[PDB]
Amino acid sequence: VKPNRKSTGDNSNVVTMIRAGSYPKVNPTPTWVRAIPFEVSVQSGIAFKVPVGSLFSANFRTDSFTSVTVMSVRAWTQLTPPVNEYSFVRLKPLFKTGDSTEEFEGRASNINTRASVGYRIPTNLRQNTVAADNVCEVRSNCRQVALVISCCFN
Amino acid sequence: NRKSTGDNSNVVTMIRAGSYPKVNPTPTWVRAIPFEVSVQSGIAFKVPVGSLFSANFRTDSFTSVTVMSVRAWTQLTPPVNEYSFVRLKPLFKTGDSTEEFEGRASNINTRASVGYRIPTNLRQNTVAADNVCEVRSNCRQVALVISCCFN
Amino acid sequence: VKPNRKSTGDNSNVVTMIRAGSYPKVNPTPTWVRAIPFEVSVQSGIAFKVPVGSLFSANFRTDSFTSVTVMSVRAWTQLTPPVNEYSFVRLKPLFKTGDSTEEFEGRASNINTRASVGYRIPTNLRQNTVAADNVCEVRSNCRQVALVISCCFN
Amino acid sequence: NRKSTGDNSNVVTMIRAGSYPKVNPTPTWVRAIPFEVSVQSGIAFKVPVGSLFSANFRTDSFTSVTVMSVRAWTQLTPPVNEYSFVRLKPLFKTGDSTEEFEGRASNINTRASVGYRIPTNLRQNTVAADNVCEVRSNCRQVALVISCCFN
Amino acid sequence: VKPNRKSTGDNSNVVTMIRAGSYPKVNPTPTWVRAIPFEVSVQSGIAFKVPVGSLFSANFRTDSFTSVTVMSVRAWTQLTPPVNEYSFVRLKPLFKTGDSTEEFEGRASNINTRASVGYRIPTNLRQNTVAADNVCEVRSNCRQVALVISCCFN
Amino acid sequence: NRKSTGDNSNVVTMIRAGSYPKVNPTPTWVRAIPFEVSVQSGIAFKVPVGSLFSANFRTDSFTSVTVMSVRAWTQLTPPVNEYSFVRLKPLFKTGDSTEEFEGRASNINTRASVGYRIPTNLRQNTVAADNVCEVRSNCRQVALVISCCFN
Amino acid sequence: NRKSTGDNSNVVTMIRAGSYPKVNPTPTWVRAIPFEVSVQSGIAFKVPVGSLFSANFRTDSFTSVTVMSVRAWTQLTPPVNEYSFVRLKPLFKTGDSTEEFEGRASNINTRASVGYRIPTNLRQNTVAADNVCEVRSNCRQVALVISCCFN
Amino acid sequence: NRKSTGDNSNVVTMIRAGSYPKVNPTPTWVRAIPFEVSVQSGIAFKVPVGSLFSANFRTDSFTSVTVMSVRAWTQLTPPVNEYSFVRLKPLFKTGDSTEEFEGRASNINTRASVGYRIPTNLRQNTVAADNVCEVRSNCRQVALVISCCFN
Amino acid sequence: NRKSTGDNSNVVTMIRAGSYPKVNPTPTWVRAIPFEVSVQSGIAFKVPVGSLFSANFRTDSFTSVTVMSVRAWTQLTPPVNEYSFVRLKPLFKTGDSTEEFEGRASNINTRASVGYRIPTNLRQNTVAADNVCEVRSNCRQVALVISCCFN
Ligand SMILES: [Br-]
Ligand SMILES: [Br-]
Ligand SMILES: [Br-]
Ligand SMILES: [Br-]
Ligand SMILES: [Br-]
Ligand SMILES: [Br-]
Ligand SMILES: [Br-]
Ligand SMILES: [Br-]
Ligand SMILES: [Br-]
Ligand SMILES: [Br-]
Ligand SMILES: [Br-]
Ligand SMILES: [Br-]
Ligand SMILES: [Br-]
Ligand SMILES: [Br-]
Ligand SMILES: [Br-]
Ligand SMILES: [Br-]
Ligand SMILES: [Br-]
Ligand SMILES: [Br-]
Ligand SMILES: [Br-]
Ligand SMILES: [Br-]
Ligand SMILES: [Br-]
Ligand SMILES: [Br-]
Ligand SMILES: [Br-]
Ligand SMILES: [Br-]
Ligand SMILES: [Br-]
Ligand SMILES: [Br-]
Ligand SMILES: [Br-]
Ligand SMILES: [Br-]
Ligand SMILES: [Br-]
Ligand SMILES: [Br-]
Ligand SMILES: [Br-]
Ligand SMILES: [Br-]
Ligand SMILES: [Br-]
Ligand SMILES: [Br-]
Ligand SMILES: [Br-]
Ligand SMILES: [Br-]
Ligand SMILES: [Br-]
Ligand SMILES: [Br-]
Ligand SMILES: [Br-]
Ligand SMILES: [Br-]
Ligand SMILES: [Br-]
Ligand SMILES: [Br-]
Ligand SMILES: [Br-]
Ligand SMILES: [Br-]
Ligand SMILES: [Br-]
Ligand SMILES: [Br-]
Ligand SMILES: [Br-]
Ligand SMILES: [Br-]
Ligand SMILES: [Br-]
Ligand SMILES: [Br-]
Ligand SMILES: [Br-]
Ligand SMILES: [Br-]
Ligand SMILES: [Br-]
Ligand SMILES: [Br-]
Ligand SMILES: [Br-]
Ligand SMILES: [Br-]
Ligand SMILES: [Br-]
Ligand SMILES: [Br-]
Ligand SMILES: [Br-]
Ligand SMILES: [Br-]
Ligand SMILES: [Br-]
Ligand SMILES: [Br-]
Ligand SMILES: [Br-]
Ligand SMILES: [Br-]
Ligand SMILES: [Br-]
Ligand SMILES: [Br-]
Ligand SMILES: [Br-]
Ligand SMILES: [Br-]
Ligand SMILES: [Br-]
Ligand SMILES: [Br-]
Ligand SMILES: [Br-]
Ligand SMILES: [Br-]
Ligand SMILES: [Br-]
Ligand SMILES: [Br-]
Ligand SMILES: [Br-]
Ligand SMILES: [Br-]
Ligand SMILES: [Br-]
Ligand SMILES: [Br-]
Ligand SMILES: [Br-]
Ligand SMILES: [Br-]
Ligand SMILES: [Br-]
Ligand SMILES: [Br-]
Ligand SMILES: [Br-]
Ligand SMILES: [Br-]
Ligand SMILES: [Br-]
Ligand SMILES: [Br-]
Ligand SMILES: [Br-]
Ligand SMILES: [Br-]
Ligand SMILES: [Br-]
Ligand SMILES: [Br-]
Ligand SMILES: [Br-]
Ligand SMILES: [Br-]
Ligand SMILES: [Br-]
Ligand SMILES: [Br-]
Ligand SMILES: [Br-]
Ligand SMILES: [Br-]
Ligand SMILES: [Br-]
Ligand SMILES: [Br-]
Ligand SMILES: [Br-]
Ligand SMILES: [Br-]
Ligand SMILES: [Br-]
Ligand SMILES: [Br-]
Ligand SMILES: [Br-]
Ligand SMILES: [Ca+2]
Ligand SMILES: [Ca+2]
Ligand SMILES: [Ca+2]
Ligand SMILES: [Mg+2]
Ligand SMILES: [Mg+2]
Ligand SMILES: [Mg+2]
Ligand SMILES: [Mg+2]
Ligand SMILES: [Mg+2]
Ligand SMILES: [Mg+2]
Ligand SMILES: [Mg+2]
Ligand SMILES: [Mg+2]
Ligand SMILES: [Mg+2]
Repeated sequence: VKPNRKSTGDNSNVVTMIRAGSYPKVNPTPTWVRAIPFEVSVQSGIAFKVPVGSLFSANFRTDSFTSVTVMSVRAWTQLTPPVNEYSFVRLKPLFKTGDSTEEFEGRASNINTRASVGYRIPTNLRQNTVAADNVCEVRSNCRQVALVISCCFN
Repeated sequence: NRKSTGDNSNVVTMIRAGSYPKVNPTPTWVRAIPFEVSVQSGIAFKVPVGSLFSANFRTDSFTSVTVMSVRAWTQLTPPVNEYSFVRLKPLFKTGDSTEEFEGRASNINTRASVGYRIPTNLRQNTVAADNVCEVRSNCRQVALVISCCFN
Repeated sequence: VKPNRKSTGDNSNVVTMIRAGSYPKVNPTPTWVRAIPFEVSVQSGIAFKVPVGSLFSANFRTDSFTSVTVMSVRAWTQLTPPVNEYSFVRLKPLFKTGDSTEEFEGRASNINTRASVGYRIPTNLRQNTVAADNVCEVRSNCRQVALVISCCFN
Repeated sequence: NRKSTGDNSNVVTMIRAGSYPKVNPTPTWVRAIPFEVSVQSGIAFKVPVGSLFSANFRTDSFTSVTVMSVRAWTQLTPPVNEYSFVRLKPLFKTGDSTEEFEGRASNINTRASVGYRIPTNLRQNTVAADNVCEVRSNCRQVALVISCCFN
Repeated sequence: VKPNRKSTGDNSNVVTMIRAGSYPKVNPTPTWVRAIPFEVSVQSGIAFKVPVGSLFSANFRTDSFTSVTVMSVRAWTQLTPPVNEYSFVRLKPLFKTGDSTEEFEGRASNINTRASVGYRIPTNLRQNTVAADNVCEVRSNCRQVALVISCCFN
Repeated sequence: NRKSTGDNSNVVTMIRAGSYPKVNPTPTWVRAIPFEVSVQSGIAFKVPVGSLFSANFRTDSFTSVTVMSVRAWTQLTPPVNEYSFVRLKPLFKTGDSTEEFEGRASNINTRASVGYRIPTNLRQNTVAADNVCEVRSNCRQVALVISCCFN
Repeated sequence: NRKSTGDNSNVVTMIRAGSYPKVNPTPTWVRAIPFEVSVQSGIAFKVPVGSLFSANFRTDSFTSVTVMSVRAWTQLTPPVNEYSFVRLKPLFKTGDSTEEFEGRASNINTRASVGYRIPTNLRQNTVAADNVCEVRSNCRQVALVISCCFN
Repeated sequence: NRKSTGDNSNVVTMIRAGSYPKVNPTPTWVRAIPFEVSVQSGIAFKVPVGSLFSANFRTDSFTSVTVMSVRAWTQLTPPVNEYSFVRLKPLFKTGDSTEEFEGRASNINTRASVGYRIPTNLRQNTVAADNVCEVRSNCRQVALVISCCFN
Repeated sequence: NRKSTGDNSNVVTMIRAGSYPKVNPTPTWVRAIPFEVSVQSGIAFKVPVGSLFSANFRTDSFTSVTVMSVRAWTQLTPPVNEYSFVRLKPLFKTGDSTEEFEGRASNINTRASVGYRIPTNLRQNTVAADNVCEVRSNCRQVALVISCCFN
């Protein structure tokens, strides 16, 4: 059928016609895979529950989502540790179907450096969580902790 | 930087994370936005870029977007005894176009469809006040699907 | 051991003996993978929640099941659209662990034709749902919508 | 007609469905039904096809079934000093059979087992009023497993 | 760098130095994959609900876990059947998201032998369960039933 | 003995189990236990095996453990103007060792690290009353990671 | 080209027969005949060949038979404390044998079995009046399976 | 070496031009010109070539044109009960043709289309006064697409 | 054939020794000896070889030693504002050297390190009274590691 006509082709500098056909399947409000960096405050000796509602905010463009499937969690000490000590952080995953008892701990080897640790959620436990829910318990000698949660907004 | 999929893992597994990586809380996003614009008979309508920024598309947190290509479809029936048709005239801040990319329907009961691509060199940002393209048609509304890149 | 005896062999027209052994593991009430076509009524501008209890009925032979793992959902406009308009349908999946916000929309390109759309549930979200639960919200300019839900009865 | 498995998808994904397919709300079903029938000493019992239709097997919504093959096992101990045994005589509407497929136990503490296949040419439907096969045995009950096709 | 020094090498009979580096990521309370054999009592004609709390006990070393992801379930008749009968056992899986209706039955071919049966949980249904929850309903002519549950403690 | 993974199964599936297998309700367990021990200046401390048995490590149900290898790290800052250091002296019931596996830090702001392996021939059990190794250091505490096998 | 059978017909076709063939309304027939015989403790029982001519076996229309092999199993439990056993002494019209082919059960609850082949050169017909073999055993009944040629 | 364009520049470079070339401010141009023409029922309409010279097409600066091919579609619905149809009779200054290249729609709601190629040896210029072809049809309007060479 | 060791023994075996060999109760020994030496600011310290003969190193039974290489690290923090540094001037009984092999830390919190090899032809014994090298540095203490041959 005289193969192709159109205008120019590939390496071009002008508008070119698109020979559309049938109206396609669309979606104005799709899903989105994201890594949300945010900080949380932590006292000494007390485990802070990281709420899922912190992922939902306009500071991440996600204030339009009402549910999230968490995949992995990573956390860095945000501040310096007490005098003479090396930073440290722990993570206990929490699941609406059953809270786990792990304390995935990572320590720093230099006092001036951040302590880092993180955990992966298996596929059979990636389920939606709402703002009211909590993702995990954080502990640390440091007063603030920076997280980077890899999750799927839908 | 040690993550896997397809694995047989049915429990949590520790990730040996190290240095705080480079992050971004407001990343960009390539989208194919759908929305409809009403039109009149024989009168052109300037589609304002400001319809791509809205909470109905999760984009009310953006102010500037790089349009890439437009595709238009008629949304309502055409006048009596007429076949549907729609025309697209690109519009750019640096100098409007005089093209009228027209597509007609070969069955009155069908939508008319057309689109145009914006070459790489003309892919600059546009804000809400700017325009995208003129849309003529004999059909009282028109449905668009604009592939773009929010930033 | 004189290989095989029996009667005839393969291309046969008479009863043939079966040299059974130990009573096997059985199951009088097994699982079943199905695609259940049913219609639902839809008003204009109002999202109708498709109840899971509609899959459970004797019209599908499934009135003997009390739970179902939904996999995918597909929907067609069952009636004609308003005057001058083209049919359209939307689907917002619902999950007991967290309702999603997608509006998977599919439109027709001919007024006389059905509009079609559908979505797939990932593996990590295939979990049982009971009659009381709902699968998704349907919207459309058409008054009835025909669905075909692929699911696993157990 | 675009569905996958094993995928790394952890969110819903749109399916580009088109024409309303061919459907069936009451499809067929191949089954291996288990049930037990009591028996007497030296007296044959005509297993009625109507035991395969019941809500205990999810089949009370069927009326006709294509039997394919029968397999029998004794369900209770045999008389004292005896070894278990069971006989199967096929029964068809078009003309009963005189076979007596017999299987015996070589250990008194074991079940006797036997079965028969129905060739393709004799695989017609049967309703509740019809019979399947005569079952003789010295054991007070008998357990069956009938591979069939409900329709 | 003069490749390796150390002491002896591989086939050795004395302590050897380990040239450690940075403090690693640790975990004092990890997960554990286990197969927990325990018995349950069963009446005649009555289905007994196997509680998840039976997996949590110091007799399995697991009295330190508060959640469990069940994978598969296997069960053997623990005692002899009534007079003149052959042992038998059934299993109906139970899920907090929706109880199933299967009756996976396995029978013995010798009266003096155990009847055995079991079922596998798909990946999409491996979710945590707490002590309060139940795994499945057991039936049998025998008064006791021995199970061996393959599960993942976390 | 018929179990699979990676399968497309989304419903329960029957397992054809047979004979009651060999079981064990209290199996063994290889572990890498972490804990910290305080230390003084110039004085050695005998790490008691009894710190590996505790509910904080899920091991309070064990009484005997086969140590395999020790690795030590300083847990607090060193004295002023000093670099961190730690020494490990293996201890065995059959005859203590006189080695002093020492590791120092090349940056005052860094931990000192060292470890030792126990050869196969010296891998016997140890109970709570036994000792593991002497730990010297200029740092007020020390953090250990003992690979072992509980039984 | 199809699913089942496929091209076959599926309706009748004509056969172009020729000359009238050779026929036989009363052919031979090779069988495995099952039947039991009572046995006294410490007495040998002469099995009659006329037990092979019976309508139970569809063979009441035969008067002769060519015996190939004799297999025997114990049919009832043995005396207390005793394991089952059975012996077979072959008998021929041309000269009786003296072998006592015996077999014993290793489990009191199991059948004792044995059998013997008759060689080609001893395979002649035997009428109802004849005897095939002598049976000795501690169980009262003994089941037999005889592969033979009815003619 | 990069992502988009890569090595290019990205800023201007100098061209080392030479002698002043041959130029043409007013070149030729090959086009596909779209336009409609009203048609009466049962009357043939002579299409004027001067419909190809218009600013709507950027061609008001041309006075001649070399026509290659003529394609026609029906633009309005047909009378009731009737299927659309259109006929094209070519016209040439050297001798008018007599072919009525016709086309019919198979669906009343669809356009009837047809067209004809003009061979090389009949491809001469045609001024506005000339005619290209006669159009007959049952629909009142008929849209045309003409591939031609403006010069 | 097994898991660990496997075939070995696992119990003692006999050795079929022969003539009485050549023995040496007091062999040589190659070592890396660690020890520190105090250093004054702006003064060179003569390291005595008699620091290599000590029971801390199991070498109190030696009287001579053949030095191969000398490596040095700073043991205490440098003055304020200053980066660590250390210099090594070799010394030999046949003629002292004049090289000041120096090394500097690039980070104030890090050790300054340097070392020098002694070539074969200068590797003779050295008694306790002798000196191995002169040390200069801004830190007060300086740790040494010397690869040498005790004999
Ligand atoms: Br271009
Ligand atoms: Br398109
Ligand atoms: Br599409
Ligand atoms: Br989508
Ligand atoms: Br991100
Ligand atoms: Br990241
Ligand atoms: Br605090
Ligand atoms: Br703490
Ligand atoms: Br702080
Ligand atoms: Br919580
Ligand atoms: Br603290
Ligand atoms: Br790696
Ligand atoms: Br696992
Ligand atoms: Br990382
Ligand atoms: Br990075
Ligand atoms: Br990344
Ligand atoms: Br980014
Ligand atoms: Br994107
Ligand atoms: Br999109
Ligand atoms: Br609107
Ligand atoms: Br118009
Ligand atoms: Br607007
Ligand atoms: Br610009
Ligand atoms: Br046959
Ligand atoms: Br079988
Ligand atoms: Br089986
Ligand atoms: Br099953
Ligand atoms: Br279906
Ligand atoms: Br389907
Ligand atoms: Br309505
Ligand atoms: Br609406
Ligand atoms: Br309607
Ligand atoms: Br809901
Ligand atoms: Br509406
Ligand atoms: Br495809
Ligand atoms: Br995903
Ligand atoms: Br489809
Ligand atoms: Br289809
Ligand atoms: Br299908
Ligand atoms: Br079907
Ligand atoms: Br089936
Ligand atoms: Br079945
Ligand atoms: Br019954
Ligand atoms: Br009987
Ligand atoms: Br009955
Ligand atoms: Br029939
Ligand atoms: Br060694
Ligand atoms: Br290490
Ligand atoms: Br690590
Ligand atoms: Br771990
Ligand atoms: Br285990
Ligand atoms: Br096991
Ligand atoms: Br009871
Ligand atoms: Br029961
Ligand atoms: Br009992
Ligand atoms: Br999964
Ligand atoms: Br329950
Ligand atoms: Br019972
Ligand atoms: Br296998
Ligand atoms: Br499945
Ligand atoms: Br098993
Ligand atoms: Br085993
Ligand atoms: Br195992
Ligand atoms: Br074990
Ligand atoms: Br282990
Ligand atoms: Br561990
Ligand atoms: Br402590
Ligand atoms: Br010290
Ligand atoms: Br202690
Ligand atoms: Br020992
Ligand atoms: Br023929
Ligand atoms: Br013939
Ligand atoms: Br014959
Ligand atoms: Br034959
Ligand atoms: Br036979
Ligand atoms: Br007797
Ligand atoms: Br006797
Ligand atoms: Br006797
Ligand atoms: Br007789
Ligand atoms: Br004789
Ligand atoms: Br012969
Ligand atoms: Br150039
Ligand atoms: Br030039
Ligand atoms: Br030119
Ligand atoms: Br051109
Ligand atoms: Br053109
Ligand atoms: Br007219
Ligand atoms: Br007309
Ligand atoms: Br006409
Ligand atoms: Br004109
Ligand atoms: Br003319
Ligand atoms: Br020409
Ligand atoms: Br030797
Ligand atoms: Br020797
Ligand atoms: Br020597
Ligand atoms: Br040596
Ligand atoms: Br050494
Ligand atoms: Br000084
Ligand atoms: Br100084
Ligand atoms: Br100096
Ligand atoms: Br000295
Ligand atoms: Br000298
Ligand atoms: Br030399
Ligand atoms: Ca938003
Ligand atoms: Ca039913
Ligand atoms: Ca414990
Ligand atoms: Mg570090
Ligand atoms: Mg339209
Ligand atoms: Mg369409
Ligand atoms: Mg029986
Ligand atoms: Mg058995
Ligand atoms: Mg330290
Ligand atoms: Mg017997
Ligand atoms: Mg027309
Ligand atoms: Mg220094």
